[PDB]
Amino acid sequence: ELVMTQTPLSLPVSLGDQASISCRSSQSLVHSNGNTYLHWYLQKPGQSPKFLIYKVSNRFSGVPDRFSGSGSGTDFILKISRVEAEDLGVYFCFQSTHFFPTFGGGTKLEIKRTVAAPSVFIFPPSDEQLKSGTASVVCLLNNFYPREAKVQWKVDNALQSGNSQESVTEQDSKDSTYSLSSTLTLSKADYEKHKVYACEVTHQGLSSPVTKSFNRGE
Amino acid sequence: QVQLVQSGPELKKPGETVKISCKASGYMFTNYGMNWVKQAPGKALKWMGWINPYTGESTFADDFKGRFAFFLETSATTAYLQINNLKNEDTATYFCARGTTIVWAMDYWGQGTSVTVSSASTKGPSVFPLAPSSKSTSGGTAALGCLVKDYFPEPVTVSWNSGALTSGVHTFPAVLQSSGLYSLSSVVTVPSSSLGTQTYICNVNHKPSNTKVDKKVEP
Repeated sequence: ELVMTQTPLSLPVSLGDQASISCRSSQSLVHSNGNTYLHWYLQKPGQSPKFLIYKVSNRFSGVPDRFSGSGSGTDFILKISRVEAEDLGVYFCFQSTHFFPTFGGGTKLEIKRTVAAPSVFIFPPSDEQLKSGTASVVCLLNNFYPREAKVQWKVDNALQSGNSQESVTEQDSKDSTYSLSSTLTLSKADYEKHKVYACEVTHQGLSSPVTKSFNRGE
Repeated sequence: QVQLVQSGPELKKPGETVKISCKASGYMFTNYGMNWVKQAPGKALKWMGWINPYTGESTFADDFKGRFAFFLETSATTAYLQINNLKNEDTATYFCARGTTIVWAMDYWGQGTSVTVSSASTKGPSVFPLAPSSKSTSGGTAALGCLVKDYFPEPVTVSWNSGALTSGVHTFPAVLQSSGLYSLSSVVTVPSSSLGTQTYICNVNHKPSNTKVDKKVEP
């Protein structure tokens, strides 16, 4: 079986700039019949793949003119001029010239944009949860860039280690920012041993850290 | 319009058989191929094979010869993928995709079906409100959400107000805890003015355990 190699594995690009993704085959993709069956797909975060380019350089119906494919033989390129926020996702080449059809490994197109500060929110555990025997306190960082952020938990002013989990969304299709949840999970017993719950956020968009907190039962 | 609608997520034990369906509509079913593509979690797409509904003939890639089969119900314009003797490597999302043979390409794809192979029994989530961050009388933006806690396997669906609330919603990737169960939150930001005049409900669906919850999130 032939190998499809895509480069780079990840491509950061600023809005309005050109992105170029390379696909290289170990064997020529030109069929004895004269045609080259090399196609491109984009899979955006969470979605089915979408057909982008067929036979090297032809845009599928509805694909913007900013997408173009070129190349021949073993070397192929997808170029996206004037990159837009909605172009985010993983691009895959795909050959069906030789048995059996194969995809390349994908190139994740990432958007570079200006730093943006998180808006920060904290949520106490619900009474419904408490009556079940656990307490989760949730800290939300909304719509920030870059992805690097430090979230620290303080309980009655003691820094907490090891009882929290973070989850980050993919870059947003419209404004290219991230959001992040940090969840502190305690037993109801331990939760009820303390009064003040706070999450402190450090981020390059913030000139000093932002703390959100609440006193329980309040 | 061309549409391919796949069956819902499945949890199966090792050694079992699963059959996934793909209901096609909006075109002459027999005149296009049906391709099947695997995507293991966080991994690249892998072409498995295709069946030709016009001749009934199947063709597999080398990795998918043996325990994989393609079936058709032409009267129901439905394609099937069956996997026998399930293994952990089989845990993935599987896509059907119509093959437009005039250019040897897959044009329209299904939404994917998640299959989890596991010895563990399904566990449905508990859904808890994340109460609005501010009152109706203050200014600007409030966040609210739902914590979807302790379930297995992936996926759960979360929508807001039965799909009518779409703007400003972030549903975080699931994360495992040391219990071996997943949790996630879904959050939405809304004008705090609208907190006293608009109801917000999160609709959570965990198909493997047959859990459907609607949680009213009030301040």
